Amino acid sequence: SGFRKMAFPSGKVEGCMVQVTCGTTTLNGLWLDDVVYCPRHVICTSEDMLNPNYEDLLIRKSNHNFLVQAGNVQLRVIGHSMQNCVLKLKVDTANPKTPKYKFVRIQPGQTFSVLACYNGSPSGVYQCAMRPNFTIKGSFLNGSCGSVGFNIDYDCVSFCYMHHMELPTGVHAGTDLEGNFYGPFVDRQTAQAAGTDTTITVNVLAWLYAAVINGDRWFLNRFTTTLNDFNLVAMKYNYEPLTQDHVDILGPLSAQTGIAVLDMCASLKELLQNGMNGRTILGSALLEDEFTPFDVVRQCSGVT
Amino acid sequence: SGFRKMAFPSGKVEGCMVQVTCGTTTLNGLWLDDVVYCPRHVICTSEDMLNPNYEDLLIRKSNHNFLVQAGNVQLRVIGHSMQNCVLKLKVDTANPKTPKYKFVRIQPGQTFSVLACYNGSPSGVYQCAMRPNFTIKGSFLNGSCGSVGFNIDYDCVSFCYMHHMELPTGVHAGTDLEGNFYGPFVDRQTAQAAGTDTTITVNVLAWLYAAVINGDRWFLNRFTTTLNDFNLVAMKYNYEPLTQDHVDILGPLSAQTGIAVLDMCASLKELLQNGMNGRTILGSALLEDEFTPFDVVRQCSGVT
Ligand SMILES: Cc1ccncc1NC(=O)C1(c2cccc(Cl)c2)CC1
Ligand SMILES: Cc1ccncc1NC(=O)C1(c2cccc(Cl)c2)CC1
Repeated sequence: SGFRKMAFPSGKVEGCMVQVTCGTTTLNGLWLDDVVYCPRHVICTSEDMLNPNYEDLLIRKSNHNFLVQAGNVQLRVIGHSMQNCVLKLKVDTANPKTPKYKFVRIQPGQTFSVLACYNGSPSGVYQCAMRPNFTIKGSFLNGSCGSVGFNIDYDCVSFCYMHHMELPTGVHAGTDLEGNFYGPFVDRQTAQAAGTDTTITVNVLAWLYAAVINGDRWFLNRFTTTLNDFNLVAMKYNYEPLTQDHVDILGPLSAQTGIAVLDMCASLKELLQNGMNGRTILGSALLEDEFTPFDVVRQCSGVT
Repeated sequence: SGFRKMAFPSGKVEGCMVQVTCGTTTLNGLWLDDVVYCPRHVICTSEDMLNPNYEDLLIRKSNHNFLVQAGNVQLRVIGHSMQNCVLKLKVDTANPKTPKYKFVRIQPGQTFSVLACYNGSPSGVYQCAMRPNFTIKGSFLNGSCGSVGFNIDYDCVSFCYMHHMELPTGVHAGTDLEGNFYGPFVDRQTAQAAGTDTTITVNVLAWLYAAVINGDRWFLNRFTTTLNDFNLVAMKYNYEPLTQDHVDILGPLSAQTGIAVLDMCASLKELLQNGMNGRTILGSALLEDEFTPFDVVRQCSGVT
């Protein structure tokens, strides 16, 4: 039936995007109820970004300095406050398009959709994973700050990410919706170390199960392994160590395919040690890790 | 800044999806104005699909046999007609969420977003290309028929695809919104030949320009080629022959990067003849062809 890097339908989030302008700077905001959320660096100029004192910069700002526009209508700002690295602008009107929502802080290795926006207008949607080093490999340009990451369960949107910064390496950093950065990052124009990244082992295994379900079975072999033997291979190839918690999460996929998790680990071990020999798996020439076991179950069952 | 396989924001299309049921069969429909569009095979049972006489099957059906539901509200069907492989159900209510739209028949090699749906409810969104052989490599299960492909320009949705069928090979076939199949396919449960597919050369080149813009430059070399010399390599590797029309379309990317199109062809020639030697380009270990030159310009400039 096929397998694609699928994002959630973005409609519920599109109806929340607004443009926030403070003096010279314009970025995106998320309008939920009567609050607009945006990166606090909207109050900076390029000269400030080198080492900003956000508290002092925000003191020079009043409610009337924040211009919030939803499509073409201007919102009236009646309160402003800084929570960690986000600003919360109280407006006099609740968003009539506010979906059922939650703010969640996702774990590294989990996936989410990003609705990239410019001037409060959506441009596109893509699926990605929060890397084990708390960076994301997105697609963002100047003006995209304030774009958010989310998951959708039934009718409830769980916002997990707000885009803030591009590291000098081209990878992306941002916060949860409480303004706490994922990783060691600070909202400052300084060179910042992103830790060593690893491949999300449980996600690669989940994707190997997706491949078997969709017919790509060439990599299945006559071997098995143990968690300890497999983890010696995972360490050499910079893969996250596999735990029984990971094996347990792969249980639904093992029950459906009839392939024991450690037998799939032995396929992955051989792929790590021998490569793909010029072959592909689900249209990829590398081991894909941005699909969780839940994503595989969801896509392979047709959950809406 | 990064480069991702980005889909259009699906909100405008989500508001058009409905569930259509005819007797035992349920699939998705697209509600635009007072017409609901869906695959005509909604009128078949499994016994009919082997060799259906759609004209005769549709004669046994009246307006009241088509159950159309938009979320939780029932639409009143007042007319029904078959146009090629699609049914058009006239309803007594115009969709209040109908966006500015057009029906377009896209060309092979062009890209579009798919909003996969089940029971009239969206599950996800992904970007894909209409293959040169008029198939699409999507992600669809039973119940996904009627899901549509589209492009968005400013505020206008151009619907180009309606999903109808999975070939025994696992690839997908469907129609334009006038119900004309792309390719030689017929809506019948018979083994059907999809032609030999080729790699979309102009899209690979566009993606190589996207890689240079985003820093991946290892593949650039000290060589050049000619259209005729390059096309001898394209034929051997099952790539579409490059024409001056393709070179002309790559003009904006050549002007921005300062790399002449034939110099980029020489990089592609060497990649075809030598492989990637275990290296990657924009996170891929293979040559990607599902990004048009327009897609690259759009993503790299931030068009909303
Ligand atoms: C230009 C760009 C591209 C992609 N994503 C984001 C950006 N923007 C940035 O990085 C900016 C910045 C600078 C330093 C630290 C922080 Cl928190 C933010 C706004 C200028
Ligand atoms: C089951 C499925 C999976 C993915 N995409 C689509 C489907 N559905 C089909 O192919 C069906 C069919 C059969 C033969 C010809 C035609 Cl036009 C349609 C409905 C049963």
